[PDB]
Amino acid sequence: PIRRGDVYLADLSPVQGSEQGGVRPVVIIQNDTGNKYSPTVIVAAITGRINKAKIPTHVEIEKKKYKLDKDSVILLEQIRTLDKKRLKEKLTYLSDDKMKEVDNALMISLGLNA
Amino acid sequence: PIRRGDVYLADLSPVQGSEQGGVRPVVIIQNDTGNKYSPTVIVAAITGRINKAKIPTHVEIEKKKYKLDKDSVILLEQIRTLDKKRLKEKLTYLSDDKMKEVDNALMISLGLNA
DNA sequence: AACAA
DNA sequence: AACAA
Ligand SMILES: [Cl-]
Ligand SMILES: [Cl-]
Repeated sequence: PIRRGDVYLADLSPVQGSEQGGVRPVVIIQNDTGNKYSPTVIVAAITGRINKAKIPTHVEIEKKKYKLDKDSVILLEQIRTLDKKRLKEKLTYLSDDKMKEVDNALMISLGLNA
Repeated sequence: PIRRGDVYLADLSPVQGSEQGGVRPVVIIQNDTGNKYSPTVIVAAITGRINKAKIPTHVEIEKKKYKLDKDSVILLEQIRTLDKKRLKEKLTYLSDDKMKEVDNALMISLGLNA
């Protein structure tokens, strides 16, 4: 089963302009009912560049706690609906506390917090 | 200026699987601070198929009220970060009341309503 | 297992 | 100015 908070490897290419491209981890952010029934999921891109602009839609995840290659950043300004066929290996899954930070960053990203 | 609630024509192709494809209207759902400063926006796809599965992430918009070709549906389960270069003509913009419905549907889509 | 408030 | 809870 695909669950919200799961992290999968996925290929985001091809892309245009400053849409996040390439093969990378992505975190599932769609609700679990959609994750059960739909052929598609919604994800946010993850990157290993810790020197990006300091944007309020960024959430850090630590290499130690998760089975990561390096300290990474979830980009809640870089969100895609992907067909499940794009999802390859499940790499890890985020903690409840970390997902609360993701939820907050999504509220900001999408202007839902008024 | 690109504003949240604006509707633009955009080309979503190429896509994979059941990711929404093709040239179609899209609604800006990213916050207005990002819309000012970022080269990218976040959008939801719009479709003219009023016979889709009845999903709680769907929000109807009426042909009369907006300058539309036909009664349409906003698919809050089909959301993309797009480079602004993808945005062509501004077709219309949604009312405050309609955007409240969009906000609610996004909360559902992304499981933010617990 | 990129670049760009 | 598609298909698929
Ligand atoms: Cl390009
Ligand atoms: Cl395909």
